[PDB]
Amino acid sequence: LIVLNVSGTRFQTWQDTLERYPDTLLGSSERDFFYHPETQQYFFDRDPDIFRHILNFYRTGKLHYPRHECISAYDEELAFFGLIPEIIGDCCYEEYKDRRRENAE
Amino acid sequence: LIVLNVSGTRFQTWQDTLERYPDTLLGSSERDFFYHPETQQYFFDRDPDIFRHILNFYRTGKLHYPRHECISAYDEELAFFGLIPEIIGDCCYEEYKDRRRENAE
Amino acid sequence: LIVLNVSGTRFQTWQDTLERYPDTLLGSSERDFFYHPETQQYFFDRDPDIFRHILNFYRTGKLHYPRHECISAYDEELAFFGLIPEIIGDCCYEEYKDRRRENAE
Amino acid sequence: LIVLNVSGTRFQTWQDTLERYPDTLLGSSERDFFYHPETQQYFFDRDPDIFRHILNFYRTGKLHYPRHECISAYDEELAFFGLIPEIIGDCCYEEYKDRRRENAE
Ligand SMILES: [Zn+2]
Ligand SMILES: [Zn+2]
Ligand SMILES: [Zn+2]
Ligand SMILES: [Zn+2]
Repeated sequence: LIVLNVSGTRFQTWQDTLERYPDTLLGSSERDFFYHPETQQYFFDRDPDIFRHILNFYRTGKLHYPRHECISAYDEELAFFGLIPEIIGDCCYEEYKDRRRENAE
Repeated sequence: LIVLNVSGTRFQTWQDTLERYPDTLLGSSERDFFYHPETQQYFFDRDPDIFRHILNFYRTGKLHYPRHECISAYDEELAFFGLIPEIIGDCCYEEYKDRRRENAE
Repeated sequence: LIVLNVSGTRFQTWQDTLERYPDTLLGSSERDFFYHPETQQYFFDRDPDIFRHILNFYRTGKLHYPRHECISAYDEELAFFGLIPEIIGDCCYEEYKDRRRENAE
Repeated sequence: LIVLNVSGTRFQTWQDTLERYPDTLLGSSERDFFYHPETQQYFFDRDPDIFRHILNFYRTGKLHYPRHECISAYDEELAFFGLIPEIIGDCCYEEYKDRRRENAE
């Protein structure tokens, strides 16, 4: 089990799970830069709520978008972790698309 | 106390509570497959936020649906844990029904 | 510091804080029934998300209502912990009032 | 790593991060008053959900506003931690502005 500590919030996943998408922060060597030997875990000073959506992506290969979250904050987390371009699931695509436009008016 | 670790988020309930609904993942032997002897807890690489609704069901025998959550992601968690068919409480039935239709258009 | 473990989610407050409102579950002797000597903490198999609003009440003497939460589930937690009648802050009163009516139609 | 325990919820950040904005509770000596030597961490009996937005501010110098949260409860947390005046990001400014007005009608 890999421990991904995001601003105090403990997340845990498998190395194999993350390796599913090389070519992202967590699935590549970029992750090494955030490791803390002393604690045997990776630390990220990022938003712990939005991170749930980042991690979930590794299992489904799909992204869900939380309506209640700010679209800018959401996109920033995707950009940071390398989920680019964003592959939003059909279930969430329209709302994400609509919010992006509204935010850009 | 049974520890249900969902992607790093610790949940705890009673064995008796889960046994209330046999014929679901958590209330049956299916759960054994997710146990980790080394840590004395069960691990699930599933969504930790939506899991609250799964667990709550065992106490009430009823399900609540979070409006802010994606209906597809919600249903996927129900399908995974065996809460099938979903028994949504009257308080949440209509919104769940409406969202399911909208998502299927 | 008093540890209030709600379905795996750790909450911590002061005994003095809870004693502010006698005549509620947490501020009275009713709480003793949920104590676990072995762990030096109280356990509640209740909703860990809604509990934030219960605890917050002790500091302000006022209650906030989360729009995204199901009003029935919300009221059930208030009923369980003895926050009766509910003293919803003016900031949240109307929405709570509106949702209660809608849920009762 | 600095541990900021908010009502039982563990948050962690860097001293350098907090020092970015002197002239706030967390970035100044005001923080000392909340330290607990016995546990080597700071304790705050405040809302653990809204705190995510407080902490995030230190990294971006910008604030996001959660639509689902009560605007009064939100502003109270900003006032308490000294994020005054609030510097809401453009992405969230309008909604925050609108909600403030609605709450003041
Ligand atoms: Zn979705
Ligand atoms: Zn409901
Ligand atoms: Zn309020
Ligand atoms: Zn924003």
